[PDB]
Amino acid sequence: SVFLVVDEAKRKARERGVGLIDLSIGSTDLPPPEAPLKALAEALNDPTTYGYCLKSCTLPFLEEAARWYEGRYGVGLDPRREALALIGSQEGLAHLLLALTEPEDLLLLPEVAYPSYFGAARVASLRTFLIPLREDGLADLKAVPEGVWREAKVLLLNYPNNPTGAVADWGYFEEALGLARKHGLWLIHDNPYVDQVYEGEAPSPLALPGAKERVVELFSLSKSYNLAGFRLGFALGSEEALARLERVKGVIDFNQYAGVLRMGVEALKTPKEVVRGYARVYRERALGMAEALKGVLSLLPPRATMYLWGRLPEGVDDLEFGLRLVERGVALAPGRGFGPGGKGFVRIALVRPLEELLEAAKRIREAL
Amino acid sequence: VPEPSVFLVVDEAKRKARERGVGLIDLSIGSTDLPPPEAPLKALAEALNDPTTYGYCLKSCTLPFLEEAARWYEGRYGVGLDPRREALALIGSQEGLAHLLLALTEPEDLLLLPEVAYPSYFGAARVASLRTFLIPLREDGLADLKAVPEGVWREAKVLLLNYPNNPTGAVADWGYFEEALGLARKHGLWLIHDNPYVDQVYEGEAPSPLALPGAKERVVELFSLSKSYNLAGFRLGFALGSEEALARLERVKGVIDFNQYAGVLRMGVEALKTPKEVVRGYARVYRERALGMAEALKGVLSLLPPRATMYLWGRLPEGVDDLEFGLRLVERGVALAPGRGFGPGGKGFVRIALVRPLEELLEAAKRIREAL
Repeated sequence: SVFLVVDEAKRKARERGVGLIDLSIGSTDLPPPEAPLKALAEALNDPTTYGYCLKSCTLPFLEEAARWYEGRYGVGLDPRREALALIGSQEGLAHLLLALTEPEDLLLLPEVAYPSYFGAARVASLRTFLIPLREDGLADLKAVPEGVWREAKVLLLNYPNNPTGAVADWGYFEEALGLARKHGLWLIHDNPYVDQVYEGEAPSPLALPGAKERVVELFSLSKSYNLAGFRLGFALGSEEALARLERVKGVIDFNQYAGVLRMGVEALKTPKEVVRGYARVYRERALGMAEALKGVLSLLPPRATMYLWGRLPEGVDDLEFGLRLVERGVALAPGRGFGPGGKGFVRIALVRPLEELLEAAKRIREAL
Repeated sequence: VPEPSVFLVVDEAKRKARERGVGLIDLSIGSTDLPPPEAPLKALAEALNDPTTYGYCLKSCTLPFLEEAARWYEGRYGVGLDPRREALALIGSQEGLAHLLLALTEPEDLLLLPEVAYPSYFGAARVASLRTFLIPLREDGLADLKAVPEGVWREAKVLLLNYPNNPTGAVADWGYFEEALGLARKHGLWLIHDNPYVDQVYEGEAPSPLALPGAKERVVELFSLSKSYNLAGFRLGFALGSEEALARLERVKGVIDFNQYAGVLRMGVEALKTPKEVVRGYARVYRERALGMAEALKGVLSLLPPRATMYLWGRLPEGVDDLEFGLRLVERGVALAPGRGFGPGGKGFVRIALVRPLEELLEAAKRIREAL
């Protein structure tokens, strides 16, 4: 890694007593609603939950998930065919890649993406083509040559995005689905930050006409409800794709603890006002700190997620700078670690009170 | 990989007897009827009140558990393991096996495992795009390491074993493992030993190939809290051994998961501290069930002397097919697992899961006798 370094070089600066504001890890400071915790607790009192929670055991959760999805996109899904419980979405992603491919098949993904995407790709022994990004932060789907589309077997995307925090419009997704249909590709959309848009709703490529033919969308309880440690997510979409995922996860796991599935059910019933609150916090943080960084970092307008993506001044190297910045009291994630397209950017995780972020922005300014 | 029809046919049949409301004694699934100790549950419950547990439980967060794990192992085999280098938390062992295979191999590498094994082993091998060589069993139920031809040894990359064994219920001794480790070393292979039923031997203690000289170089052993503590649903286990191997496994799990919930790891630390009297008590229950039912099956099924696990592995009378008998038996009120479901060497065999009280197992034995 590169985060290995910075991680060390931070645990070092800490030892040495340097007061360091850590904004390099997207681990929220916000609490989860209580109801799901109470449900998990009550579950511990029921001994029927001590054995493996098999498929049928996950229905109630998948049913609620189906209702959740339909409740915001108007498209119905059959819980027993187009939904699968995930022990966290990262798990579904990696396993979905194994399920839908064969060694040496070609995968298409952005040149800037969640680090483990490239990893999951190597785990499935897949060749990859990295899609350059548009100036607005989305992968330039038109930058893919005809030959690559013909070779491709899977297209992976994620918006709202990590690390860019970029938002995609329905139009972007229509383009992606269209190309996917046109070239006979599976389209995996990882959507963990669905509930973290600042203004409006997050489009869903699974909500488009005919999506159920090649689209699987990954959702998680981690970001939406701050229950990341409980490891629960859900895959919705193409029954064909899901059946293959289910087969793979079948020889690998037995799902999460029944108690957590029940917590999953309560989680989905969390008042929308609460889920919206979390997003409002990030909106306030993103905007406050962005104004304090103007002239320092070249930031795209903040619209979603816990991340700020900023381009360093000409010349400046993100790894060196990150390190130099650590010694100064602020930990950042070098863009570099999100892919080659990241070289020259830093990612800031708005996981601390506005005050701290304003202070952290003060230092970053000094550091340049 | 076994034909999924084998268990589809049985499930379907059980599904029906249920609807038609028939008295059915289900001994086809190895999930215990025994409760877990209370302490682990309380530990987990208590962690729910701790806000700091709500986030990801990364490597550091798993230390206490691995530390206790290393201690648990040292306390058994008088061999020390560095918790920070030779142990890795697992979200249940199943998960560990599959990902370990991936970490230690490349598509088309050759894997050696018994012609009779836990179904997911073959499946895991497929997920890894691995070729396989199924080792035939000896009369005592252990894989016949002497039947592996030199040429097969030369191209192999991994050897997979499981003792106490599912579905045979066979136990290996130190000699067998010393033999296995020698071959693996001589042919430069990794040696993976899945040991979910370690605490289920009826008399004494189960060996550990990791406990032998030179093991730390090529052995990874997998343990789980599922069978020993009846906590299958909480998904927690641990890998021990080769630092080189585990670093590979750690790298794979790193791009796939974030370990289990911190609260469960604390549940783990507590589970390992369970008085050994309780754990042996569990094995005691299976021993009583295994010997009683086996007495009742004498003449009907030719059983290997029961020595460990919640499993009984009987050979059907010459001429009767296991899947056919299996379906026929469900209609009579007893569900078994057709040997064929565990691989080719399972033809003509049936596995019985001792997961119901002895009186029920006795009734079941009576029906198995009448159906034959």
